[PDB]
Amino acid sequence: MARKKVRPRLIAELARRVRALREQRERPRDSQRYALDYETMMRPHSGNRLPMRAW
Amino acid sequence: RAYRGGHLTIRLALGGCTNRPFYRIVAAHSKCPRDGRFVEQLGSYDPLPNSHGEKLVALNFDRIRHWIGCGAHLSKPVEKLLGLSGFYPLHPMMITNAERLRRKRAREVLLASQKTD
Amino acid sequence: PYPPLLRAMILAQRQKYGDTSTEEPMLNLERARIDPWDYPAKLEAKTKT
Amino acid sequence: SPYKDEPWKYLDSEEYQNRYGSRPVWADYRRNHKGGIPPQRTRKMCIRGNKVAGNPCPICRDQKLHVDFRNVKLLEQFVCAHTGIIFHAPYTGVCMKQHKKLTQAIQKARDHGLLRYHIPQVEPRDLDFSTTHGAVSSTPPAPTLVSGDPWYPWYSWKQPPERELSRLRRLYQGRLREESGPPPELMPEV
Amino acid sequence: RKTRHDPPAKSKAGRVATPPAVDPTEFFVLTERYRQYRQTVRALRLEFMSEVRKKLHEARAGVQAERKAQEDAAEHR
Amino acid sequence: RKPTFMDEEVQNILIKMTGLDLQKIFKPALQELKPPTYKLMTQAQLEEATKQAVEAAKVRLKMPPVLEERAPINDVLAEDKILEGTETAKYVFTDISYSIPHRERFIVVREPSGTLRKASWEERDRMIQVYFPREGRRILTPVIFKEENLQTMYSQDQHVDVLNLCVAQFEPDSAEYIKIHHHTYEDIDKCGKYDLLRSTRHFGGMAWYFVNKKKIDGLLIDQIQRDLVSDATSLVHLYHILHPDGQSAQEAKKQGAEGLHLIKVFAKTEAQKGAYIELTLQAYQEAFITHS
Amino acid sequence: LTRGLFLGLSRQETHQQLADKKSLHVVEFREECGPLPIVVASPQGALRKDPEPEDEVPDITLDWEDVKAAQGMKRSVWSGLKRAAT
Amino acid sequence: PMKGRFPIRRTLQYLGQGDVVFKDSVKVMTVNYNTHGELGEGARKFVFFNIPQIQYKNPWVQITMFKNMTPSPFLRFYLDSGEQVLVDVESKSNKEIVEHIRKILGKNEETLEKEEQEKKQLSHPAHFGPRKYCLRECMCEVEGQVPCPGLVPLPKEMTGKYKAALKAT
RNA sequence: CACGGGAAACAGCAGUGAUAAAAAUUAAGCCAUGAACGAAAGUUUGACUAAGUUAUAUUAAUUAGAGUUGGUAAAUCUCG
RNA sequence: ACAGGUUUGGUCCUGGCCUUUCUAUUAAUUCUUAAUAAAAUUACACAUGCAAGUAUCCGCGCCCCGGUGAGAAUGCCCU
Ligand SMILES: [Mg+2]
Ligand SMILES: [Mg+2]
Ligand SMILES: [Mg+2]
Ligand SMILES: [Mg+2]
Ligand SMILES: [Mg+2]
Ligand SMILES: [Mg+2]
Ligand SMILES: [Mg+2]
Ligand SMILES: [Mg+2]
Ligand SMILES: [Mg+2]
Ligand SMILES: [Mg+2]
Ligand SMILES: [Mg+2]
Ligand SMILES: [Mg+2]
Ligand SMILES: [Mg+2]
Ligand SMILES: [Mg+2]
Ligand SMILES: [Mg+2]
Ligand SMILES: [Mg+2]
Ligand SMILES: [Mg+2]
Ligand SMILES: [Zn+2]
Ligand SMILES: [Zn+2]
Repeated sequence: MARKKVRPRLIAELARRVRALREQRERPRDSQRYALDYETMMRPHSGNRLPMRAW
Repeated sequence: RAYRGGHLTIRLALGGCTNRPFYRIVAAHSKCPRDGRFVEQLGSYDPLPNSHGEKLVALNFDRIRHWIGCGAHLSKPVEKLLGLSGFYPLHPMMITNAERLRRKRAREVLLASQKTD
Repeated sequence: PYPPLLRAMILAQRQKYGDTSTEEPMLNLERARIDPWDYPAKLEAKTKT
Repeated sequence: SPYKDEPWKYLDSEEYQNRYGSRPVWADYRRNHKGGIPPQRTRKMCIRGNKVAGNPCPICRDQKLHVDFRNVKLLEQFVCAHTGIIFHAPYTGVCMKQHKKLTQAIQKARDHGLLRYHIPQVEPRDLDFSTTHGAVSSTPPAPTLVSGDPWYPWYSWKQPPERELSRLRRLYQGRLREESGPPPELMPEV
Repeated sequence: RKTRHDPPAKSKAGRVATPPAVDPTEFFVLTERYRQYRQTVRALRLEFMSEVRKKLHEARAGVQAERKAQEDAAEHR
Repeated sequence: RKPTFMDEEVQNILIKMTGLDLQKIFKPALQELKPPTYKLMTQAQLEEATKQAVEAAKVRLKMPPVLEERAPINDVLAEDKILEGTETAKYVFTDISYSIPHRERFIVVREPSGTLRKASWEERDRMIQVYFPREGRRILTPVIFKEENLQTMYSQDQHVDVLNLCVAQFEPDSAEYIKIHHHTYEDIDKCGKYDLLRSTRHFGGMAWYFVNKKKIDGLLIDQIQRDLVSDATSLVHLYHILHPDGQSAQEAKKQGAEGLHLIKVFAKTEAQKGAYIELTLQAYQEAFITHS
Repeated sequence: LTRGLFLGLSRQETHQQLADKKSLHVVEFREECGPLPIVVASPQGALRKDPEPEDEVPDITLDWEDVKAAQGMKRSVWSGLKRAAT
Repeated sequence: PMKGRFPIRRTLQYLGQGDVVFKDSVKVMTVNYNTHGELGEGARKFVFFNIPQIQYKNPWVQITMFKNMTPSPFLRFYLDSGEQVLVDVESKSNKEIVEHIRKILGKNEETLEKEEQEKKQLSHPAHFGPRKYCLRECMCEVEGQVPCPGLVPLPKEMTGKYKAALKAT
């Protein structure tokens, strides 16, 4: 809240902007995203493994 | 404290002392600690059977249905309690576990008359 | 049917206000319709009204 | 002590009367301590096994005194006359053990009415007493109950269609378990 | 509990959950039970939401609320 | 139109027979004391304070209700055979809502047998106590009401205190409340101890009991030896109200009986001991007429 | 201390003395006896018909100690202490 | 409290026992009085005795005094609507002023009792918790129930230790 | 503050160095409550439950040792 | 505070210091067994193990619980 001496945090804004930008620019093509390794049953992108029942 | 998300819920807080459990039925935010802050106290449930062989449950029915009416969510054990009371239909899982229990008694009956032989 | 206690509460509640009708209290499931889990959910963001 | 079963006897005896007079049992006893203000709770217990400790209490110095719920003439001394409250242990000077003993005794005694205390006038619990309301009075049994049926159709176990069972069997294949039939009606014991 | 940024264990690494044995009969029965039960309770829940609509509207814009308002205004003048 | 304990007739008769004794009504109580207060009054202000005190003592005198016994509650709300062996104990469900009257709360019980029934009376009261405790009630029924302890308390003549315990502990329409009030009345009758309840709020109780049980002997005799005959005649009057058709009440209509003569009427026709009544009436009449 | 004490106690004004100088009944209200007006002293001689002037707000010297006691601002660890009998 | 002219009016009791409670329409009460004149007397005693009582029970209402502006004593009340109540207090007694104000914008004893009734239904008897908010903490302390093992140690069977040492063997 | 930069993080449970007058298990379970996810049976959870350790505190008994003896302030004799 | 000791050859006054009560940590000396509660030098550095997954793929969860009191006169109560 408001205390009369409160400091102006600048970098708080900078990091928001920059993160949103690097998010939009590096936003993954779903071609590589859902790409799947059929031997290991493992996503390269997320490092996630698929549930046993879906094999 | 400020949270990101999560819903209103009716659950059991666990009060008690080691080996002697006790529960405060409670309407609380979901993301807050079990025994912690709550919105409103609803009832109490004492699991240990007393002098008369009763488990005491207390339900503030008016307030309970006020909150259900605001879309609060129930815990599986609160569901089981209401159902037992008859304020909700039996929870399917109560019924099923009952059946399983019956079949266990059956197979132990047969195993008993098989071992006796 | 209403569940056993709730039915009792409603019965007694209408006896108190002088409504004698013994017509059974009934719970209306028309709006309780829910789609099975297989039914696909819409990915489209909701317009707030 | 010879008295035992009849403790009250010792209070009417001539040696009691001789020893204590009409004063209370504790009137002449003084607790020994380090300064102006005594320690806020008395010595724990003044007899450990065979050893009787120092300058013993009013109650434990005279072994013929018995604390029961029964002798009111003894217990009466440890309650205020006017205020009907029990003296704290320092006031009298009894040891904590006997003070607790006393408290419990005076309790039992009041609970058998052998000793007097204040019973307030209280109203009745209810404003208007009417046995009319549904809660207390019999309800018109639901049409499910009269017949002998389960309150809902689905409390009862109903055998599934074979097409559906086979369908499941296809879905969960190899992860399957032994199919189970109807549940036994009533549950037997050991 | 762990955090978004706390790397998973090395043992848990090559492991994914193993689902339980399915008893087809009991399981079907159960699914029906749940569908019904949830229907009933959805009904009940709607019943109660309505009750709250009523009570709120009644203790806001209802009869005696207006009586209070008018009477107090008049007393005041 | 069978006369009831709350009928203005019977209320006025009993209020009258009770009597206001301001020294017994307001009696030093064993509670924690605080130093007294002093004010300076006229004769006027003193009379006013006394009259206020009297009105207060009226409220202190308000009779605890008398009710006939309540009917046992047996109602099954449901039977679920499926739950049968699932629990060893019973669940007891108490609606607790701050608005609801305690005679209207729902108290439900799931048994091990699976049936969901309404709670019995005693269970119900015990339960209400648990969740809405009010001082003077123990949940477990106190030892003092066993016959032994009760007899002990009658021998120290605490009868007032017993009645008060009882009013706090049990419920006026209960089985125990009625059992204990009647057993107590019975004991003040066996011993002739009636004056113990005199300026008590409990007087009309044994009045209404003795009228309906048709023992007025002891209470008439007592009332006359205390040199209160206005009360003895109010009492026979009451007896007549609650037994409109009976030989005494009818003969009092025939002979057109004045109060003292009314007591004579009753002495002749109905009362079990006419010897003591006539003798005491004799002694009172003669001795009083010669003294004043 | 003992001079002061005896002086003080000597100068007590009895209820009868008070009754007589004001010429009224002095009436004692116990708390345990309720509203019942115990009459302690009566003015031998002729009682007034005149009520005492009612002072809405009295002017009395107050001791800050008693006021502090009444309002629960005395927190001293030495005051509540359990002591032996008189 | 010793210092002061009428020390009893600095006591919590005296402040409590004054009864006026404004309606919620009242925001500002302004007193205007004089330091002299016989007529003004009552108003002065009002400022001396009751203003403290009043304020204490209406802590959110700005009260403001002005001395020797007008030839005559008065109160003015400023309400939320913009309405302005003007009360001429002239030869009126201290008491009469308090009563007349209580009459105009007070709260009926009915109102006050309803309010305090809504505040006393706030702490429910059947709940459990910290001594501050509740009558009981555990249910360990209700008569028929199972007692806090910190008092009466449990039968060995109900102990989890015993159950575990049983299942092990 | 965290784009960047020092640099490579237990102020999660246990542990350990250092440091301080200051010293709990590198333990067992998800059986109960809670939480996450699942349509669901259910799975996971060092939250927690039940245990381990410790005179820190209460209580209960199986347990006797400490301090003090000029006055305040209960209690002393003979030697050095 | 129900107070007590101590200024002086002595008395009174004024005025400090201390005693008597209650709790917690640590230490010394002593220590039999249970139960319950509580567990605390360190915002210094950390070996090893574990603390977040579920789920027919998407998704949804992942300092929420738990930890700590470093910082800030922060802030309490209330719009
Ligand atoms: Mg995933
Ligand atoms: Mg605990
Ligand atoms: Mg940072
Ligand atoms: Mg650690
Ligand atoms: Mg971390
Ligand atoms: Mg170390
Ligand atoms: Mg430590
Ligand atoms: Mg060590
Ligand atoms: Mg779990
Ligand atoms: Mg689980
Ligand atoms: Mg584990
Ligand atoms: Mg000097
Ligand atoms: Mg000297
Ligand atoms: Mg000094
Ligand atoms: Mg240590
Ligand atoms: Mg925290
Ligand atoms: Mg700073
Ligand atoms: Zn002793
Ligand atoms: Zn407990």
